[PDB]
Amino acid sequence: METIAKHRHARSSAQKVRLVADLIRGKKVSQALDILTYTNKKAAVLVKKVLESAIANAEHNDGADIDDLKVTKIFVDEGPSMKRIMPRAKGRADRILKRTSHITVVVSD
Amino acid sequence: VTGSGKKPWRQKGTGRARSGSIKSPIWRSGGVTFAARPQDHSQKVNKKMYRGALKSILSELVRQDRLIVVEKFSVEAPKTKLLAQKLKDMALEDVLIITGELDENLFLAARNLHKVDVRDATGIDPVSLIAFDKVVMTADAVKQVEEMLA
Amino acid sequence: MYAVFQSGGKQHRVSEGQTVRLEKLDIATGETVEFAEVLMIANGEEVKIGVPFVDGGVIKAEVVAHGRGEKVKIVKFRRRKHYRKQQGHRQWFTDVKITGISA
Amino acid sequence: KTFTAKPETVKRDWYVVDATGKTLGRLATELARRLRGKHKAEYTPHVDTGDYIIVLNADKVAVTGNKRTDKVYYHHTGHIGGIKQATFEEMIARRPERVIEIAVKGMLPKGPLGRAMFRKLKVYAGNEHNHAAQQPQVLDI
Amino acid sequence: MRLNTLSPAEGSKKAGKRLGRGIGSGLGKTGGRGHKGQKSRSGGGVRR
Amino acid sequence: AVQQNKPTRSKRGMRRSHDALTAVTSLSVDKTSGEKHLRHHITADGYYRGRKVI
Amino acid sequence: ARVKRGVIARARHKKILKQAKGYYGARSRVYRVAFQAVIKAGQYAYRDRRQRKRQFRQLWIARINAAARQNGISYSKFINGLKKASVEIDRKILADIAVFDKVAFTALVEKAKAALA
RNA sequence: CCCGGCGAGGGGAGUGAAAAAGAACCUGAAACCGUGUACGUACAAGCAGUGGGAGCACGCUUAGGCGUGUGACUGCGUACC
RNA sequence: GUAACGGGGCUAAACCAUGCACCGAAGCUGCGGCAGCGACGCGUUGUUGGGUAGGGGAGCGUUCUGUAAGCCUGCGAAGGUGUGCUGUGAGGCAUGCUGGAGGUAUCAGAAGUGCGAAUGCUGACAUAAGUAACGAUAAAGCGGGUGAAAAGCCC
Ligand SMILES: [K+]
Ligand SMILES: [K+]
Ligand SMILES: [K+]
Ligand SMILES: [K+]
Ligand SMILES: [K+]
Ligand SMILES: [K+]
Ligand SMILES: [K+]
Ligand SMILES: [K+]
Ligand SMILES: [Mg+2]
Ligand SMILES: [Mg+2]
Ligand SMILES: [Mg+2]
Ligand SMILES: [Mg+2]
Ligand SMILES: [Mg+2]
Ligand SMILES: [Mg+2]
Ligand SMILES: [Mg+2]
Ligand SMILES: [Mg+2]
Ligand SMILES: [Mg+2]
Ligand SMILES: [Mg+2]
Ligand SMILES: [Mg+2]
Ligand SMILES: [Mg+2]
Ligand SMILES: [Mg+2]
Ligand SMILES: [Mg+2]
Ligand SMILES: [Mg+2]
Ligand SMILES: [Mg+2]
Ligand SMILES: [Mg+2]
Ligand SMILES: [Mg+2]
Ligand SMILES: [Mg+2]
Ligand SMILES: [Mg+2]
Ligand SMILES: [Mg+2]
Ligand SMILES: [Mg+2]
Ligand SMILES: [Mg+2]
Ligand SMILES: [Mg+2]
Ligand SMILES: [Mg+2]
Ligand SMILES: [Mg+2]
Ligand SMILES: [Mg+2]
Ligand SMILES: [Mg+2]
Ligand SMILES: [Mg+2]
Ligand SMILES: [Mg+2]
Ligand SMILES: [Mg+2]
Ligand SMILES: [Mg+2]
Ligand SMILES: [Mg+2]
Ligand SMILES: [Mg+2]
Ligand SMILES: [Mg+2]
Ligand SMILES: [Mg+2]
Ligand SMILES: [Mg+2]
Ligand SMILES: [Mg+2]
Ligand SMILES: [Mg+2]
Ligand SMILES: [Mg+2]
Ligand SMILES: [Mg+2]
Repeated sequence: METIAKHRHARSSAQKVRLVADLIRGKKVSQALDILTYTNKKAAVLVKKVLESAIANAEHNDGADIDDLKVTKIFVDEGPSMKRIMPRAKGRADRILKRTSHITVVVSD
Repeated sequence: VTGSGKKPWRQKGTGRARSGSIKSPIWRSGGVTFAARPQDHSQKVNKKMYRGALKSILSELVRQDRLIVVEKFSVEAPKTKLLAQKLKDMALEDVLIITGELDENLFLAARNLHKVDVRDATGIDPVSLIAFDKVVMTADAVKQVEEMLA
Repeated sequence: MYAVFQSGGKQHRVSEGQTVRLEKLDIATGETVEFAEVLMIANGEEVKIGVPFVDGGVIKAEVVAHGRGEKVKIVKFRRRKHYRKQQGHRQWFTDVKITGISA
Repeated sequence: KTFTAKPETVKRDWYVVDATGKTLGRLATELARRLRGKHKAEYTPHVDTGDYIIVLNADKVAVTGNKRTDKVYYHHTGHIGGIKQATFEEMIARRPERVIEIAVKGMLPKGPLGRAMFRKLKVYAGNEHNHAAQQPQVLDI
Repeated sequence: MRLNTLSPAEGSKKAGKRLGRGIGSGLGKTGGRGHKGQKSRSGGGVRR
Repeated sequence: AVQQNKPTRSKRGMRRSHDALTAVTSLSVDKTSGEKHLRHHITADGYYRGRKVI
Repeated sequence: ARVKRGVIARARHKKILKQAKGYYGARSRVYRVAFQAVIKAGQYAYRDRRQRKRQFRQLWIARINAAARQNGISYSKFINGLKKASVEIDRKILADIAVFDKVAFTALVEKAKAALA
């Protein structure tokens, strides 16, 4: 039985979060949690909370045991961009995109 | 279109396509290039072509057995149920009834039957003769129509 | 055993039993057709070469199906000259099954 | 449908040719023909149907006229001013196998398959080869 | 004789030209005006 | 200086072929506490090589 | 009588994009590029229905030449011989026989040589 | 009820005909960005297709072949307005 | 950069003469199909069909009006997305999934009736790129506190 958790509208570009997601795809959850603990990225903190939520979901809702679980699927989709104005020289305005991401983790036995 | 006649940006130097009016039909919110105005769509019909068409229509109704001539057609009271029963007795459903003189009882009885229409002979029109399945004419109506078309 | 015959302005090398797609013949389905002008018959090492046709050589076949082949698109386009034209085409065929080869 | 040779069922034989006294270009055309497989009824443009050919005595290949002294092989190193040249006689002295290899390469198709065809040519300067295991048949060009 | 069985006489209703609706029409692009000059222009042409 | 042609998603991916992160090869295990830690670093509970260092 | 274009425009664009399946990059994704790719594919296909007939005849001739030379005669003499023998077998069939029936091909060569002698 | 910072966000439960109707809410196209699977791709030169074409995978099944995807190799080939 | 045979190579694979073979085009012929025009058997024969500007002819589809208080549709409309079939083309038909309430034959009628370009207009989203930069080079260090977390907050 697959169990999911998501962080929707996470404040990071998908590109940055995908660097971390690729580390744990297919790993046993115990190994995934260790990898994320010693990955020095903001995205490792975000992804670790989603993985921990997916594990808690699997145990509480679906009656799984943590020992059997692997990270079966993980993917990051692009969320809505927040549009902001950045003043540049000579009265010119640039658009800043503050990109967001939707992080999905699927764990299963 | 409501708005200023100000040129949106200078002719040269901005690197944009040249603009003249915010109301240009190229622009969102701009004018319609060939904006409609109210129109009179009515056509001339030559009197003889009108009359010729009616004679063709009436002749075709006779050939198709859609013209039914009666001596009289009337109802006792202005009651829809009476006219509905009368048309049931005659095996009529979708019918134009043309009278020599339009009875008030028959007018009122026919009004709420959408399949039925009651006219005087002077108020015939080409579309109505074609549109209804059957046309019932009183003897007096036929004479007035005869006299009208000749 | 195989034989070579002409049909539909083209030539075909056939054996008994095989189905052959030809240009359309004006012959109803189910009917037999005889190809009288056989160019070659090879049984094994016995090889009869027509000059141009093998004397007494006949191929018999049954008309199995008529039909239209796959659609091909004709595209004509003259760049910068405001000219483009398209057309579809499906070629008629007759499938025949070879029933007998007789030298 | 017309027959096509299949790479994984092609029959390729081994031959050995003696270049001694043979005219370079008239030898090369026959090698090129056989490396391509133009001599086989199963010839297919996109498939290497050709044969393996050992060429012996490449240093004794012949040329007509004054070509031994006057035929020049040019190459550029890719460095500016790096145009280099060698005469036929200089090539025979330094690197005799290259004379036949260069002649044949220019007569083979250009592209991946032509390069694959060239790999079947085994050119030797002298009278001995190491391919007795392939059992090459003598071929008189 | 019904409102959906009446037809105009053959030849009585020719379709109007519609310029500038693509190659196939035969009036695409320049709309029968040719190339450039006063007569190609909107409102273009000389007086009687 | 700027591109004359838009680079493809293919070329973008090729440039990013060297961007992948490397996971920590392995964690070390403290002899006393049994805590996993980064090699040559103290544990979360302040052990290093068996000794309560902090 | 205002007409919105969306439904018909979408169908036309999708028809082109369907014909551009398998093409690289914008050529299978982007209408402007796909449309050019589909027209060019059509132009080539028209050209190559003619070229196909040339390429196959070229292949048949090359194979007949190889098979004829294995039987001791050039293509050009072989064809001349068959014509003098009144043999009307075309090159597609000759090339097929050259591959699949070597003995029958030898019989054709002997017919050709006899007509030349 | 559960994970989380007494968060954001999510998973259950429940409502409802429907919750990929959950309020960033009818439908939900395209560009654009991903995850998965099949095939190709690290000796190879160019409008990227087209004609030819092997191999592989997966379907069907007169068991002859066919279909779908991919496309080694090869002829030709300098976008559109 | 060979660089004044397209290359390899060639003493003919060069040149002159004579001859017979063959290759070679969308030319010609063969086979199948479509259409225009010329005579009418409303038979089949002759012939034609490269095209810019441009002229002529014939159509497809879209929205809206009548036909329609009809017809189709919650036993699933429009729209979306696949697949199959089909016509010379614009196109058409059928049907799986999505969708959840509309649609509309036929024959006529009317047009805001068809987009890739206009440095077109609006919105969305790419690229360069996780690149440049983070705004005075007056400058930080450590201990404790609080906190999920402290280089930046508090002491
Ligand atoms: K305004
Ligand atoms: K009434
Ligand atoms: K004109
Ligand atoms: K190719
Ligand atoms: K539907
Ligand atoms: K209608
Ligand atoms: K534009
Ligand atoms: K970027
Ligand atoms: Mg300022
Ligand atoms: Mg307006
Ligand atoms: Mg008047
Ligand atoms: Mg070439
Ligand atoms: Mg024109
Ligand atoms: Mg112009
Ligand atoms: Mg001019
Ligand atoms: Mg002019
Ligand atoms: Mg003006
Ligand atoms: Mg990088
Ligand atoms: Mg409207
Ligand atoms: Mg796509
Ligand atoms: Mg919540
Ligand atoms: Mg609703
Ligand atoms: Mg929605
Ligand atoms: Mg490989
Ligand atoms: Mg190499
Ligand atoms: Mg390789
Ligand atoms: Mg390259
Ligand atoms: Mg093909
Ligand atoms: Mg090329
Ligand atoms: Mg020089
Ligand atoms: Mg030809
Ligand atoms: Mg011709
Ligand atoms: Mg014909
Ligand atoms: Mg012509
Ligand atoms: Mg023409
Ligand atoms: Mg309507
Ligand atoms: Mg509608
Ligand atoms: Mg559909
Ligand atoms: Mg318009
Ligand atoms: Mg557009
Ligand atoms: Mg245009
Ligand atoms: Mg930008
Ligand atoms: Mg850079
Ligand atoms: Mg830098
Ligand atoms: Mg920097
Ligand atoms: Mg600062
Ligand atoms: Mg501190
Ligand atoms: Mg500071
Ligand atoms: Mg302080």
